[PDB]
Amino acid sequence: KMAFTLADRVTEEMLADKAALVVEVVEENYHDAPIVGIAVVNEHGRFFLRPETALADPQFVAWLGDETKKKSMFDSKRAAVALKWKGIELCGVSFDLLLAAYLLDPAQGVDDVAAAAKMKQYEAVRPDEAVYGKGAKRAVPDEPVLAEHLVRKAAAIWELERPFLDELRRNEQDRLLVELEQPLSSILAEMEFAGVKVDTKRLEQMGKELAEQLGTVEQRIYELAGQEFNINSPKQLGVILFEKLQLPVLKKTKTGYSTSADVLEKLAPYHEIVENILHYRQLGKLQSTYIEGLLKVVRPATKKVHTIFNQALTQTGRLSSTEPNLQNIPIRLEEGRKIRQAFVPSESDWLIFAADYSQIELRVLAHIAEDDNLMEAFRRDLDIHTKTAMDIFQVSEDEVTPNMRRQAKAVNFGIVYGISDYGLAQNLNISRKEAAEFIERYFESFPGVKRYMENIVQEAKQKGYVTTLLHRRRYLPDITSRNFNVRSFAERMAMNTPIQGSAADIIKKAMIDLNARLKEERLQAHLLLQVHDELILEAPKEEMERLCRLVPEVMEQAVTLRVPLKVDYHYGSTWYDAK
DNA sequence: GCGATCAGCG
DNA sequence: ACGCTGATCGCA
Ligand SMILES: [Ca+2]
Repeated sequence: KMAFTLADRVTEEMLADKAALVVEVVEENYHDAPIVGIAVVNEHGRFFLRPETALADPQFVAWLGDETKKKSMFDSKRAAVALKWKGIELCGVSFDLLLAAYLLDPAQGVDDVAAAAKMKQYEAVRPDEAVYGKGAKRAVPDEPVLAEHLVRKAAAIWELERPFLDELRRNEQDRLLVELEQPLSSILAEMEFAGVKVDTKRLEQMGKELAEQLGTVEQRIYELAGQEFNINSPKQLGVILFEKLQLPVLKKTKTGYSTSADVLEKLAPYHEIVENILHYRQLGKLQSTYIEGLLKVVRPATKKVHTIFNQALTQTGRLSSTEPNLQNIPIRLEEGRKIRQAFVPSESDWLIFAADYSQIELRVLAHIAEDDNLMEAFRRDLDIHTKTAMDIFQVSEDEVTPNMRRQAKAVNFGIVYGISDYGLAQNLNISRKEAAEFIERYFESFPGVKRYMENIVQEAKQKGYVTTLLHRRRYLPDITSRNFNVRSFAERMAMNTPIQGSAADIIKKAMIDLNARLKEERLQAHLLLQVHDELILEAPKEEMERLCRLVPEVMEQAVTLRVPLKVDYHYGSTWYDAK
């Protein structure tokens, strides 16, 4: 039905200075994936190009790389990274419909052009699932069907830029889109394509030793149970723990007994088997997720892994990382933390450099709540996580172990995000009356934080949503629910989303400023990863001293709050050693 | 496919 | 009965 030119070659009217562009990559993981077709829509008409001709045409390649030739797209990072794997640079992306829809409403779950278009009553385009199919039936349709679908997606983007930009402007989000999310998308594309080199010899050797240790722990388990059984079957595990050994039942799931790590730690005084089970799960988690799982996604020729940073997924404005997830590599236990020895620089005589914001969300909270005592604490550069551990465990600063500080950390965030006295009691193995009175003492020291929690909930009720410092938005319809439990979850979102989301705004701006500064200084240093409030770079070892001065300062000056921001940083031969 | 579990970030 | 995630695994 929709008219377009099925081109056999590239003509000049296809190369206008504004166009909607579709560069179609059907595989979910777009690294090194086929480009199946290209569509262009501009003032001169609608065009479909086969990639084998468009991407070898020197005028089309120059047009793609000309930043003054402006393109509107959906998920331009998918396109940009797929084009890098074809050796082609995409520049000039001035509107991204995926990122525009994400800002307007992250809960929509927009995953293709049709779902974005539906937000503005535009329905002249089919969902990608209807054209390609689902699961094992996924297939590229034949050329006529493929080309009409790509042209319809391009025409939708063409028509939708203005009504999306208009609503972004009304929401105070247009500069958020155009100066933050869209430049960040090109930086993530570079990070994803650079990848992270992995020491596969050391990883495989760890995997060998691990399997030997797994079998040993597994036999002490069978010997402590007096019998063999399946350690990962809840049924058989419940029989050993709760019927055979007759341990107390502290917690049930919807399917039966709970055996989560918090339950098993509480059972450790009763029987030695439960701590062996914990060691066994931890060893097994490393093997399946961080050894085997990681080797499966290493590209063998370069020994690099290439994550995908989902930039339009989380409800707070955070990124997520997938296949592999490089944002949850073990660190807390020494056995798992050794995994990070396998992440190495991509050139000899380069180093890994890591920089991290200190107590980022509490500094953001101090600023947003304008709490006098919390603002003073950070103006003194106090370590609030350590101070809370001193108070909890009634020890001195010199005696705070890494674990107590990590514990107190869950206490600080738990309290400001609405933990109940019950929840706090369970978390610390203390009484519920002592839990409630600790919480009341905590808000007596920080009355501005308490006022803020009450006020933000009220504002969410009035407005129907909450916002972050850079005007990211999250709608909270459940805030006025008749159901107490549904309303309560919404109130804790109203307490947490402005703080976590503002911390996400800040590090994103820091990344944009960092990239610009590295380029102005003509350094080879470049970002590899973001881990929510941490940035990880690699660079020639001769740039490290300049990075020690440049990176902390760029991150600390990304925004100006009522308290200082503070950055810790380390560098070394591996990711393990950058700490 | 989902729920439980557990790895990270706060 | 703090929040935000992704990968794995058994299936009660
Ligand atoms: Ca931090």
